[PDB]
Amino acid sequence: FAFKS
Amino acid sequence: DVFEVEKILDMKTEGGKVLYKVRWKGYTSDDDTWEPEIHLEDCKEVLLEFRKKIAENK
Repeated sequence: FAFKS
Repeated sequence: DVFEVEKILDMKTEGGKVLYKVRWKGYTSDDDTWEPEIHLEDCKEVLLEFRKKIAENK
């Protein structure tokens, strides 16, 4: 899981 | 603001920092983004999969 920017 | 990652597609530097191109699970190439390393601390599995594919085509 990752943050989306 | 957190989403599941399908795979890492490529890497690049920009202004002295590393970014990784992310294929998001359940999305297409139209939704790919470039993400800094900071955002991928939970993605160690898929990053080493990526870095292994780079090493092998070499």
